[PDB]
Amino acid sequence: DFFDILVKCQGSRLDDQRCAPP
Amino acid sequence: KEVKLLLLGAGESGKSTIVKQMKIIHEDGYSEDECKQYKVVVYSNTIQSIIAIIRAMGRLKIDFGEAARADDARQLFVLAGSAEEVMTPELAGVIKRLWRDGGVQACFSRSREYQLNDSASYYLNDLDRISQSNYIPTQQDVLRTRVKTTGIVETHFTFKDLYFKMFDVGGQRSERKKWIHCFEGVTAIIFCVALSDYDLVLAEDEEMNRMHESMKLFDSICNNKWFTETSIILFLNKKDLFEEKIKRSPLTICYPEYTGSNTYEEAAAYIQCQFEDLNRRKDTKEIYTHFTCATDTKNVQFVFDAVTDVIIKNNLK
Ligand SMILES: Nc1nc2c(ncn2[C@@H]2O[C@H](COP(=O)(O)OP(=O)(O)O)[C@@H](O)[C@H]2O)c(=O)[nH]1
Repeated sequence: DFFDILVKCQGSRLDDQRCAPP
Repeated sequence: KEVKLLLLGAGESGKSTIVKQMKIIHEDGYSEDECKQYKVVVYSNTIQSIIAIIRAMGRLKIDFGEAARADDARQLFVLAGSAEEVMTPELAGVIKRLWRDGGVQACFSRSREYQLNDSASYYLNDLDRISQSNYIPTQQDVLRTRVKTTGIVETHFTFKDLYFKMFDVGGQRSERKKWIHCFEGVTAIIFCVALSDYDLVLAEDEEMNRMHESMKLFDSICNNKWFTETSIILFLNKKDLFEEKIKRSPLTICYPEYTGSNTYEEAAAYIQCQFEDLNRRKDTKEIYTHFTCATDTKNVQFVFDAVTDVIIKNNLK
């Protein structure tokens, strides 16, 4: 149950406004 | 002895930023070669930010000051890949003119009604400095860089005669092994929270505001029976933005039942109280709270120092 909460709240990281690493 | 530190907390809470900071403080820091490398990244983030504000202007229906600036937008999307290699003075001119517009600033001032990164204004205000052809990024500029992460971020260092391994997990369960080992044998957990997200408008893809999400996550972590022997450290980050915001937007947005005044101090106290109250093992487990600003290298240095001392003292018993 803990892990699905973990992911249910995390990943909303705005991947636009964010570029690829060098 | 070895120390396993684990950074947790929702996206946009400063974890990667904390890591970069660690690289600056206890390691050599970022050299001129690397600083040179991050240039393109800086340009990119700047552009993506201003673009994001522009697209945001749409959904809210926000008209420009002088209509002419509209043309720049059209040009912008074309020149968006022109920096993929150095900013054209034409392009930098565009960005300058746009950021100068009052309506754009009204949208930026209304950035709670959408999703704008917190490294925007930093890059946009210091435009003249970075739009020079001979520009080399400062360490602080690198700190504010936003890089898409795909895997597990790790950094190790030696400090106060101790061996630290620090892990930022992110979200990719594309790696389902080692990922879990990041939760194995942890010395202490550092939960990060963006305070400034108290007044954020409820997105259509949310069932509760971001703060209550962070709360629920914390609840799940503290009272998890796997971390009974793990020291819990809370970073109420982005305190600066919180202080600026709290003068205008009430806490009632986030907690309607809040009766206190809207002073930074009293508010922050209410938040800290709210998080700490979730510990359903208050006797056995104590929570180590700090108010951080991950962009302030000095602050992070001090906070981390104090945390380290805490851990040592815990090690002597
Ligand atoms: N002004 C300000 N900006 C911050 C603070 N902490 C983080 N940020 C910015 O917030 C942005 C997102 O933070 P990020 O490192 O991605 O947090 P993460 O999602 O947990 O990894 C970064 O570009 C930082 O520059 C803070 O205390 N003050």
